[PDB]
This record gives sequence, C-alpha cells and structure tokens, in this order.
Amino acid sequence: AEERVVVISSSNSSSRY
Amino acid sequence: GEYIKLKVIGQDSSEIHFKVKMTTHLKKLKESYAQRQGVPMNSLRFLFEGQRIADNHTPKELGMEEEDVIEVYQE
Repeated sequence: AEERVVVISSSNSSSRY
Repeated sequence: GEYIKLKVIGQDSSEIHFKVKMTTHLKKLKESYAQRQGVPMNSLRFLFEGQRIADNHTPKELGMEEEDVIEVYQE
C-alpha cells in the first residue's frame, strides 16, 4: 500500500434553493 | 506548525493518516474514515489507547500528539 494522508477541513447570500 | 498527523489502523492492519488541528472534532475524522472504508460510521468504534473517541472529542482533550495512533474496531 502507498501512504494515504487526508486533510480534515475546518468546521448563503449566494443561495438560490 | 498546527496540523498534527494521526495514524488510523484498521482491523486488517491497513493505515490511513489524517491531518487535524488540535481543536478539530474527531467526528469529522470518523466520518471520513468510514466513507473511505465503505461502511456506516456507526458500525465502527474508534479508540485512543483503548478509550472510545467521542464525536466531540478533540486531539487536545485526548492529549494526542503528532503520529499518535487511533485503532478502529467493529462496534
């Protein structure tokens, strides 16, 4: 297997729906 | 710098590493890991030094450091 590193990301007026 | 890298070890000894902040809620790691394994998050339990990792646990709360291990077992 190759190395696997996942970055967990951080925790509107453009909306149309 | 501020991301630490945690090693998540599966029942099959496979590894996926995750970069998280000290303040990250580990629910997000659990969800990503389950997604990549193809199983429901609630079918797994995630342990740090044998203790269950809660959705709202953070690495800071658990005293985690760079290259600490998380083990994943079936719930």
